[PDB]
Parts: sequence; structure tokens; C-alpha cells
Amino acid sequence: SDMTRDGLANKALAVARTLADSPEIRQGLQKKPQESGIQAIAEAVRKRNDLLFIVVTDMQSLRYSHPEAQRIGQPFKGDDILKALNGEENVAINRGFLAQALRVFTPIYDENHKQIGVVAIGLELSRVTQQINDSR
Repeated sequence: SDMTRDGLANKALAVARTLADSPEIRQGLQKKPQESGIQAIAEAVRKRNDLLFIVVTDMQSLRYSHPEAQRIGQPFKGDDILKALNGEENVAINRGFLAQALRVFTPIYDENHKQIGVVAIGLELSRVTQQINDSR
């Protein structure tokens, strides 16, 4: 929620970027959610907190990644991408049993500064309340 707001924004944007930066990526974009290969940005899943919906999207949003399977298939017309899909930063809250979590939005360029896809990163949240209450 709050804590993730600032560091997940930065901390998860960057590790999500090491793998969203690999090659399977532009090639995942050449594919869709259920057949992509979001397992490497998940390399960002591990470094961040063993959890997240670290998603790279073809031009079709959807949590490519997530600990729970059902929260994935939901996100759509979320309108948060309407700004990123076309180049723009945006963050919003999701709300499901234990799923209460924050997520950021980022755009993908065809490699010409031309917006063609979006990178979202949702922190499922949970094993963190303690740290979130005293420190933040």
C-alpha cells in the first residue's frame, strides 16, 4: 500500500527492468499473457519479496505473474494503462482477499520512443505488515 508506493515504484521498476530488459521480453511482447515468459522479471519477484504480479504486457494488460492464480485474469480496462499504454506513469490499488496491494504502471517502446506496450508491477502485500507499520 504505502511503503510499496515509493520503493516498489523505484525498487521494483529497476529489477523489473533488468529482465524486462532481457530478450525474451520484446519477444514476449511478440506473444500474449498465458504464453509469454514472465518467469525472468520474476527474477524481480524473488529480489523484491518472493511475491508480486510483475508483469510485462504485450499490448494487452494482464498480470502475467502473481502468487495467487485468480487475481491475474481480473485486471482489464483498469484505465490505469490507458495513460501508460500510450506513454505515461500511473499507480492504483487492487482489492481482493489478502490481495489488498498497490501497483505501478510503465510504458514499453518499440525501440524508437514509440509506445507499444506496458509494464505493470503489483505488490500482493502480506509478509510485510509489521515492517510497513513501524518504519512507514
